[PDB]
Amino acid sequence: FCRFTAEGVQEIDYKDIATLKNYITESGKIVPSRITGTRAKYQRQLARAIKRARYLSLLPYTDRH
Amino acid sequence: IKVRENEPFDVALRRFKRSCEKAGVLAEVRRREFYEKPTTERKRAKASAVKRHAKKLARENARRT
Amino acid sequence: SLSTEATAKIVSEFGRDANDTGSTEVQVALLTAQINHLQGHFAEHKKDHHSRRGLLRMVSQRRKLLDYLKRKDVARYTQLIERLGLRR
Amino acid sequence: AVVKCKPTSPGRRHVVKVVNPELHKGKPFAPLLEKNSKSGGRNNNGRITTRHIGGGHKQAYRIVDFKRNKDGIPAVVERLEYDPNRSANIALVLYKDGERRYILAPKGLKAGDQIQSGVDAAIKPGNTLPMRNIPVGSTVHNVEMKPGKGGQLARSAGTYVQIVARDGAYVTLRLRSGEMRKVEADCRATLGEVGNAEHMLRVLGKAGAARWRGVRPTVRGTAMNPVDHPHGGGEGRNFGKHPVTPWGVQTKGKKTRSNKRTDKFIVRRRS
Amino acid sequence: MRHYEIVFMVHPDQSEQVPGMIERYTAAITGAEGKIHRLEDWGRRQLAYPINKLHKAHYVLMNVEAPQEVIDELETTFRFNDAVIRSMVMRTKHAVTEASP
Amino acid sequence: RKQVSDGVAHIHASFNNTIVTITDRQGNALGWATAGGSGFRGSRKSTPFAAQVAAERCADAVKEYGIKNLEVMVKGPGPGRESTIRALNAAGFRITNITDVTPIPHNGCRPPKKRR
RNA sequence: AGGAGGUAAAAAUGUGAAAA
RNA sequence: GCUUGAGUCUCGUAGAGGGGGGUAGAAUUCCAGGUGUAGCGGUGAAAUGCGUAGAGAUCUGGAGGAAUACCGGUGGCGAAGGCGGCCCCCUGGACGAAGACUGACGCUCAGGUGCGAAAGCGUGGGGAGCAAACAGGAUUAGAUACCCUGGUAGUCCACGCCGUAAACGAUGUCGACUUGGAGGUUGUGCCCUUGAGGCGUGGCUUCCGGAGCUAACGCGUUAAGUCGACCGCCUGGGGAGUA
Repeated sequence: FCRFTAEGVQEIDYKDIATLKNYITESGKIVPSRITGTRAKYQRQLARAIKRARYLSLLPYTDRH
Repeated sequence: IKVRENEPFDVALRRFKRSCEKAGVLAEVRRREFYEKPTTERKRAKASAVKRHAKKLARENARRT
Repeated sequence: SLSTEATAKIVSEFGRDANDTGSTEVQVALLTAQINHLQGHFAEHKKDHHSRRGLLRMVSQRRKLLDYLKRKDVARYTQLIERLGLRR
Repeated sequence: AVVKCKPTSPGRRHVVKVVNPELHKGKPFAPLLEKNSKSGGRNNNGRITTRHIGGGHKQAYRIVDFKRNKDGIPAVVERLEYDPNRSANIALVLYKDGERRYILAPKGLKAGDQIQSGVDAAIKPGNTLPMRNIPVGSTVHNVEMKPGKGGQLARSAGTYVQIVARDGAYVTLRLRSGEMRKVEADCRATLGEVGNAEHMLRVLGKAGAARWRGVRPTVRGTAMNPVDHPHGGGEGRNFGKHPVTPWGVQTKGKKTRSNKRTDKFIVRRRS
Repeated sequence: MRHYEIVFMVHPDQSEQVPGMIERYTAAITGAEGKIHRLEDWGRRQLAYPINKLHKAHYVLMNVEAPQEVIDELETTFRFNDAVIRSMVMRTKHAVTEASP
Repeated sequence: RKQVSDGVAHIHASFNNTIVTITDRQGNALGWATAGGSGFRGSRKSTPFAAQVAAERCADAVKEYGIKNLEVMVKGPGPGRESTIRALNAAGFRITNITDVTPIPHNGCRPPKKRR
């Protein structure tokens, strides 16, 4: 558990993949709230971010091609 | 999924295999999905976790120590 | 979805100004515009019942409104229905 | 559109007429109207080759131009018109130079519309351009087989053809029958689906509706005599034999596709 | 005139002639008052997975402000070229003129 | 026989059988052997040990092809699933890496309703 | 403490009687 | 007449809410081909079935229908039914803040009207997987069932009917009053944000329980508590929700 955008306001996007990799595993599965410790509001804001990298070939759906 | 562990493993040494699915997507969608029992059984399974949490707050009290 | 600027001038057009926005007459107008604008939303799609429940929500409230306006001022109620066009 | 008529009289009961008010009501265009004499299903020898044909209302041959040789010239849709000959609908169009010409009606076509044939056209339905200039995955009609014949495929009411692939000088088409057929990529095709897909819903209601279309009654083969059909004869309508044509050819499962010349173009058979 | 974000991918061959399309697509918006915000061309970067064939497509961002019809003509035009693959858009949310890489 | 060092041992494990095939890097098959080919039947076909007998049998007749190193494509669950890979190492080889391919359906299919 | 891979082929009926 | 009831407007929040149009990946089935041989799939144990034409297995490419892995959470929205990959268009309703104004226009309701899982039915398409009826082989005393191999309707899309469910928090709708603790979720007041905080404030939602209540179980400030309003309904079990 650490700090989030609850006080430090930030508009979330999908480009900062380093921020995305903290919440996705190597197989490319979205990490649930019980491990992120995040509010689901920002997680759903990040869930749409995951599909953008998934669809635009920045991230894979299945890690084995 | 994609393991090397090059030289020193000799068998598998895949704790990640048992941390990605292990039976997850596999053993669950083999057969018998029911479309509605998962909604009810998991709420019942989570209710058993309320009983697992009910143990904790009445614990560490006397217990003949 | 009855945008603000449309609602902005009509209350002043039907009532005293934009600040006298709680009166019956200004309420009759905003419902009618929202009702009429949503006709195209129901001229198409033909199954959008959840939104259609929203459409039917307004006219029921408007039914009490014209009935209340009749009860308050006979001439003014007829002044509005000849100005808007309804009741059949 | 689809309209069922009233049951006021037996013979008016099951009739469903498919009206179209967009069809221009009036006399058709004169110079593009030729006379088509009927034949009654008879040939130069005078015998009847194709049966059950003869009679019906008199029809005038609409001179259509499915060839679509005028390229680059934007054509203006004059009006939609009914055609007695075709299951689909014709559309009088007018090219920019000032020539009137009938073409088929694509599904998405309106009055006063604009289309143009040729290699530099859009992907708007009604345009006609070579298949190598067409994006794969499209939906076309009025397709040729010879580059310059004029167009033989997918010209019925409410039809189309899916373009499957493009391999070099060839284009594989998934035809309406369920057959995949390679054709020359240099051939032309009219974009979209053919207008009047509602023709299928039309039911005739009575026998007179069939006669004034020009189709005579069909006699059941089991009702004939042994000298006239391989079926027939018998007392209690006892069939006993296998289904055949009147000239002794097994029907009900006889693949008589014997061409061998165009056989190299069929990819898959119809199912 | 609402903020959109057209991010698409260009096929390797036409990736060598990509800016003229960018010159053309931005030509569409100046006529309809497109207040462009970013022009983040990453360059022909790597794809995570092969899109039906070989990877490494060219990345172009728009972050455009256009009307609903103008954003429609742009999006539909991308569908008919095999160069531009997988175009998308986004809602406004007052998209800031920052964050390029 | 091409006599190349490379090999790809596709491992198909199932709940009733364990079939292993040693293909090449392209996927061209060279030789295969199964849990059933070693004599095991029914219940005995699906055991972790019988999967090991299969890999001992696939190790036969691949040495004619000069196969030195191999990489495992294991596909599907079952009794062996990891044990038969040790039999590929008990026979002795140069195991470079292992890729475990899993069927990942996103619900596009419908599983059966049997097994009361 | 915290989470899970694995562990039941077959086998019916008793019908009619009384509890200070 | 006035205004706390109710309602309109003002700036924000949230969301699988609804309809239409596109679109992606994996898996699955089919097809062509390379390869490669005697088994393969299945079970409690098998057998049917499939295969020496050459299956299964495996790699290459193409083709379709269907549903959206992880995310996903006693999480949320909706009157309920019910609704979830992604993007766009159209669009309903709810909640929070404090202002301006309307001035009881309120609550509910026989009849009426609309919505309404699945299955089923009508017209026209689709049809991978799955799968009533059904077919075969088994289990068995017998199996018409449970078991396995296949397999049609149907399941899927469009337009329509149908109007019934354990359609169930089994608990009607609306408003007021009446100890708390413990959590999740979404706006927001305010202070030192001087640290994932501190003391409040409303809406929604979860669990344990106080008085009271009840036949008991248990509900227990979203009460089955203390009251008022209107509506619907029950009169022993069947017979029967049938004639």
